[PDB]
Amino acid sequence: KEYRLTVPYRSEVTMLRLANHKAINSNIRELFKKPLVMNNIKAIPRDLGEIPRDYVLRLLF
Amino acid sequence: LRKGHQIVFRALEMAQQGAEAKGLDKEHLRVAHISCYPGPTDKQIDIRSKGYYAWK
Amino acid sequence: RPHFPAYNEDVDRPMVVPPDAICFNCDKPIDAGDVNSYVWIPAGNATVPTPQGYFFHFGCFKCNRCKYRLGHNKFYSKDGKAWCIPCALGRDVRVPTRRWHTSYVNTHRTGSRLTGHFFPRHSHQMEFLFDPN
Amino acid sequence: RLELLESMRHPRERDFYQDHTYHNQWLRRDLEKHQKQQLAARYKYFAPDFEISPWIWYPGDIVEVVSGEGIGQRGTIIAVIKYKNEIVVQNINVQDVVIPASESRPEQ
Amino acid sequence: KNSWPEWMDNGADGTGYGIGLHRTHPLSRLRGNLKRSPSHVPRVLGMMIQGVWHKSGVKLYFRGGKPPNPSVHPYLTGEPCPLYGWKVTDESVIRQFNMPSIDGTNFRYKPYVALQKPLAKRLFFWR
Amino acid sequence: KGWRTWEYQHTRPDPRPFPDPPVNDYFGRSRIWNPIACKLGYVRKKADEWGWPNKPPPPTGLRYSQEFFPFFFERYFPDAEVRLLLDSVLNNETKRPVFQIPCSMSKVELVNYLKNIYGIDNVVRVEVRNRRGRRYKNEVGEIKMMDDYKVAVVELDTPVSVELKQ
Amino acid sequence: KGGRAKFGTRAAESGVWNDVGGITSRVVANMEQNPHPGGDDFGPPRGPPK
Amino acid sequence: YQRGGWSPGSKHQKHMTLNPTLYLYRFPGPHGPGPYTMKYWWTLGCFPTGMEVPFRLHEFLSTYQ
Amino acid sequence: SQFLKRTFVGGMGYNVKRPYRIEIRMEHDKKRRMRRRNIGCRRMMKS
Amino acid sequence: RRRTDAVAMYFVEYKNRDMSDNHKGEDYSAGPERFFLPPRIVETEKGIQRPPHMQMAFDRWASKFKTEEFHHWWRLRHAKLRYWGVRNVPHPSDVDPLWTEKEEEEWHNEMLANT
Amino acid sequence: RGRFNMDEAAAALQLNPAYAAALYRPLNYTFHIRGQLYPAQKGRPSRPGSLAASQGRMFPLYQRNDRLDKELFRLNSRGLTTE
Amino acid sequence: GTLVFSQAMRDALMDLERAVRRKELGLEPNYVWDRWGPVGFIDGARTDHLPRFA
Amino acid sequence: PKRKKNPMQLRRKVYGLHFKEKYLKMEEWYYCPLCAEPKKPGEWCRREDCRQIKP
Amino acid sequence: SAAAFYEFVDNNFLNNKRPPVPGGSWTVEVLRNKSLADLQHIWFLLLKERNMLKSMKEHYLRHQEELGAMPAPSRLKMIDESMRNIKRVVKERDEEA
RNA sequence: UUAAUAUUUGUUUAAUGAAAAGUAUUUUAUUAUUAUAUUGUAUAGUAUUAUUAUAGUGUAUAGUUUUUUAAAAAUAUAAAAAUA
Ligand SMILES: [Mg+2]
Ligand SMILES: [Mg+2]
Ligand SMILES: [Mg+2]
Ligand SMILES: [Mg+2]
Ligand SMILES: [Zn+2]
Ligand SMILES: [Zn+2]
Ligand SMILES: [Zn+2]
Repeated sequence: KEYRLTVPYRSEVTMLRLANHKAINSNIRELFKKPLVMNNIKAIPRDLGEIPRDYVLRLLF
Repeated sequence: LRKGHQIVFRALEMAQQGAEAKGLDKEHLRVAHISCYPGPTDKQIDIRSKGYYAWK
Repeated sequence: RPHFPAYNEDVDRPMVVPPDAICFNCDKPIDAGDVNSYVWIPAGNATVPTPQGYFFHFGCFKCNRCKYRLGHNKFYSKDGKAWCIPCALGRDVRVPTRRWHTSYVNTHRTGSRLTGHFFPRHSHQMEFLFDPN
Repeated sequence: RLELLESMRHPRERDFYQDHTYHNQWLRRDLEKHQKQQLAARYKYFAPDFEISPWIWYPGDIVEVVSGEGIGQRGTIIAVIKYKNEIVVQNINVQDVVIPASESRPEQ
Repeated sequence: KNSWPEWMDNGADGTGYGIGLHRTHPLSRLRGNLKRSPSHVPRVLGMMIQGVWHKSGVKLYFRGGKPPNPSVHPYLTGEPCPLYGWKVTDESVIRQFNMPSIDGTNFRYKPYVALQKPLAKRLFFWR
Repeated sequence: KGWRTWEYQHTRPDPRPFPDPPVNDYFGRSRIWNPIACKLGYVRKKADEWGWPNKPPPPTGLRYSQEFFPFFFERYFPDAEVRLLLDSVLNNETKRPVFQIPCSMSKVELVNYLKNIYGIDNVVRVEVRNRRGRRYKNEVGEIKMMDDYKVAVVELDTPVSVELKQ
Repeated sequence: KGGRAKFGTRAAESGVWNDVGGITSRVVANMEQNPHPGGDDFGPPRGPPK
Repeated sequence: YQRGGWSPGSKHQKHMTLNPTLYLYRFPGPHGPGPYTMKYWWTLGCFPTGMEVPFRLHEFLSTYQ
Repeated sequence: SQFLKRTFVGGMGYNVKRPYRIEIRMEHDKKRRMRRRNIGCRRMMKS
Repeated sequence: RRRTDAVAMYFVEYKNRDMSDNHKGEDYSAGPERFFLPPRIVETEKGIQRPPHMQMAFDRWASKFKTEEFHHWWRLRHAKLRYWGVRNVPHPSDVDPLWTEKEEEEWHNEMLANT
Repeated sequence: RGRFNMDEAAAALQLNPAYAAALYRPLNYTFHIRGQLYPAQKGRPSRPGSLAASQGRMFPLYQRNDRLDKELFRLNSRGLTTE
Repeated sequence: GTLVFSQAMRDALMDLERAVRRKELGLEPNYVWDRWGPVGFIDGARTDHLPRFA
Repeated sequence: PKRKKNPMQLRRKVYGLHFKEKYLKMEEWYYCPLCAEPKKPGEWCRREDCRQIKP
Repeated sequence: SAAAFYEFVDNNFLNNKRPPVPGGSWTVEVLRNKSLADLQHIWFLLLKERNMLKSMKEHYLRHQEELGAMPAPSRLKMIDESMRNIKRVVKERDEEA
């Protein structure tokens, strides 16, 4: 139904928007657009502890 | 390009084989009578929206 | 609507799997690229240990003290080991109702891909393009 | 004529339920009326007490045909189909018995 | 309570070993959960049709397909145990088939009594 | 307001949802055995055991002992129809033949059967499966179903076979 | 009533309309999660006698 | 609602609330079994509805006996 | 059929909902192959 | 014409058949015995030879279909098209494999004859 | 000439050739997993003039492997028993 | 004549054999159940249970 | 507001030229000089003779 | 051993011969003069014969297209009648006792 | 009769375990390992082979393979200049 999809010569961004496959190095935004029960995207692993703590402590002191 | 024409062709082949078995000349054959009349019929359900249905 | 870019460009600072690579809970070598059984958490830092992001095994991304999963998939580094927030804050050990000895996390930085470093990295990199020199 | 019928039919028209069926075909149910009538007309000796009593016709008796085809003809009882109430008389009601052709035997 | 043991309701094993309808021999001393009272018909039909869902995540007696026939189950012969697989409590239940021997005139007896060749495919054999 | 009940003769009408007969007409794969027991079952059982009501009932001791005629005959004159599937041992040397067992037998009972009646003393294990009886339809379309059986794959020590002369 | 009149919020694409065909047993085996469900006494004795 | 006959073999519009019928895919008409059902009779072994009892006594008599 | 198409013999109109329901059904068949279900015809009786 | 939609069919080809390296002497009056077999060759051009890279590619693609998994795919396609209502599709019990040992042997003999 | 063979790859990787081949087919064909089946590929009885059709005969490779199913998906009780 | 072992007994024998192998290698054998007492572990406030899973 | 049509109203379609050109009409054909089969000019056969010299 | 399986199969079927129909069956008037030991001996004989006959019938039912009807089907009926007569005699003696 | 009708039209697959539900003739469905009786494994529902991924775990590059047609009006969507 999309004009960009009906156009005979598809752009690279248009072909990227069709990367709904749950795969390594896929369209992460187009895979996040679908619900959490549909896409297997867990929570973002944020590294906490002394490694960021001492850094921000120096930068704030 | 007609289904009826194909059916009549099959019937013509069968009738020609029968006439040759009877002994008639193939090159002098001629369709003297061709006619069709209704035969057996079958029904098929036609489910329609809003809880309706008919029978094809 | 998601408000984060896709296919993060690493032309300013490429994020590649190093040839030598050990774990944080285990300090044992991991597979480089043949199997994604490891967990990559990149942040674009050469801060020790394991620069440009540390690594964890899927089975061992759990807390090292209570040997349980993570609450919000966020671990706490404690003197070289990864602890959980209830362990780091000093609270009592809470047994989760869901999976016990493994956490919900994707493989090969897939879960940490939507956040981090993107293009452009610095401000002086855009003016390099828009200037003729 | 099944292959001829399916050839004369068109490839676009599809017919479904070719290997299965919507309704369970293992619920026992009665036949059609004409089929039950065919059964009743063919197998009449299935009725209780159909056999004639007392039985008087045994092979070796000389008997005359009193009605039907071959009336007034005498014969000797050859066989006795007692449960069907039937007699096989000698040289009476002789009909041709067509035997189909097998692989190594022609039709006799 | 119930007449049958409680492992038939919830087996002693953590997996649920020993769940189902168990038929017993009339002369046996063990008692099972196969009862045809108007009050027991509901749970018997439930075990036969619906099955039993265990908290471990498995159907113990009837997962699906052909339903079991508790009227033709072999008679119960004991109780489960954690050490071994099964303890045979009632041994008289098991049919120890035993036949006599050739002692006597048993060498002349045949299946049939004597009253006073290349096979071919046929459609019907009368006698 | 009352009805004109003086116009009907005292006969009970049929209920509007008419009940289906207790006989089970389904002969498929999910055929269910009826747990409800009727009076006729007990009547036929008594008449078959001790000729009810023409013969006096035996005492409770004889009725509950092993010498009661049904149990005595089932022990001394056993009736078990163990038949061999030829498609397993016909012109093929196999280590695990297949038998069709009455659904009431067990693995140990089958082992005893084969060991004592035929002499098969080398039995490793038995795998049993309960199959519905083979159903079919005759020429007139009536549904028939054979007796239920149990497929028993019996693993042996030495491979056995049966040779069919060509 | 939401969505359909007879079916309500129960959408045709989501789930089954009637999940009770014949009879359904609400009970769940070993719902108490007891360490030994074999009974009061079964197999090994528990605790010293008397 | 019900602008024709009541039997399933009728030819007009029906409705479920007034004339509920069981699902009958294809069945012979009022005159005889048509070729569209004899195709099933020869391939599947029975008419495609499953409600008809296969009565092949006549062809049995013609061939096997 | 040239004279017929010239003189407009037949329905000048056509079905409009099909060019979208076709791709909807193709996506549904993809989903069915994903869920390991046999593919069925879109219109078994509406034909 | 195509029976399904009565559309007009057209045979499109290239003209200089003899000046080509591949398809030199190929006969298109009738298709091959199988779709994975090499196409027909006239009796006059029996000794012709094909380019080795194209020959290896065709041999790989044809050996793809000589497995039993292809026979399973074939029977499963029979089952699928029979369930989808398509007529004149036999039963997967009545179907027979496109590729067997003796047929492959005689086809190899014919291929060595055509060199 | 050395084309890829599933058995050769499984022998190289030590990955149970049966399990390796099952990795490239629907799970319901090799395991006891909920999956729909076409009614045509299921067996049918014999008719006058034709032999019987068996699903195991017409699809020998599409048979469920109980050994692999139990050793991969079903849980063993020997590791669970604690007496 | 083999004693009927369970998985808990097999894991306890695994601990025993690990301690024995450490003793044979010469390094300090750390037998886990030596720090086990009536109230639980002697020093460690942790929680351990047998049999251990994979 | 349509009503049943009589047999004479049904046969009026036959009087038109759109009905005759679609149903009641024959083909101009000849024998293919190579295949000896009936053939209409303009359409040819799948045959190396009928493709080079298409009669 | 294979000898224990060879008695499940008919020898005439293995040798591709016509299995003849036996003479008769064990009647009650003859079984009344037998002891209980001989009765159970001939009962086990009938049991083995019935097992063989049921195996034959099952084989022919499995291959009804290739193999025709099972030859000499009266053997099953004779075995059943003999077993029923044995049960009759045993029941009479049990009732007397 | 409408009805030479409306409707269908099978040329290109991005995703992974139950239970309720369904019983469709699994001919020995599987062939084996361990141990130890018994019991049961393939297919929903919306009157259908229907707008349809039933979200219970779990994670992921297997492309995990049925949508005709040679112009037009009206209509339906999408796009739609250096005019306002
Ligand atoms: Mg169920
Ligand atoms: Mg069904
Ligand atoms: Mg449904
Ligand atoms: Mg509806
Ligand atoms: Zn690690
Ligand atoms: Zn912790
Ligand atoms: Zn030509």
